[PDB]
Amino acid sequence: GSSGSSGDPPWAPRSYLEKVVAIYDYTKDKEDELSFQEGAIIYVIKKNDDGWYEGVMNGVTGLFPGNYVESISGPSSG
Repeated sequence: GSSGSSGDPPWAPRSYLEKVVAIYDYTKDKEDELSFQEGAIIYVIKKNDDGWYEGVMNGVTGLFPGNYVESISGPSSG
């Protein structure tokens, strides 16, 4: 529970690791993966060994490659 503005949707997880916003179009192949478009806030919750983190999007969860996304919240100044 951070300190500030608390505006999150019901389909979004109350708790998560960090926040990310898709920058490129990524069409999932199987339900296992996640499909999103350039401009989707994916709440990262898990991060596999390789570039693959698990997050919830529009209620639908799925694994996506940590390449078509860009970190906007974290220790990285950007």
